[PDB]
Amino acid sequence: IRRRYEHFLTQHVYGGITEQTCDRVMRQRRITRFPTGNDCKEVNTFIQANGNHVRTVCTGGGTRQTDNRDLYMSNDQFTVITCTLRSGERHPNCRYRGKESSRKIVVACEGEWPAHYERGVIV
Ligand SMILES: [Cl-]
Ligand SMILES: [Cl-]
Repeated sequence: IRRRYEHFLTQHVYGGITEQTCDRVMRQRRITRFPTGNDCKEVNTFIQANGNHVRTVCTGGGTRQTDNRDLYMSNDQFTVITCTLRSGERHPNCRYRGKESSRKIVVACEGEWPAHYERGVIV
């Protein structure tokens, strides 16, 4: 729960993300394909915002789907950067291309806490 929130922050929340800096952050945060081991995650999206800001999607700043009652779509647009694996199979060799877009974000909320990045939608 608190560990699920912290996992979500690690995987999906980085205010300093750019299209050209996927590789450093994916490596440093050790973001992987599976819950254990060393494998490069194929696709990973960072929301370009702070954690407390992203949390608000679960406490009034989002719309239940629903669809799936655990999923909330943000009312505001967020900038996201999607990092897609270009080469490498294991850290420290994971190389990504990054792509910025502006989207409403859809997060799974476990009560007041974001737990999963479901997707980002446009308009
Ligand atoms: Cl993702
Ligand atoms: Cl490798």
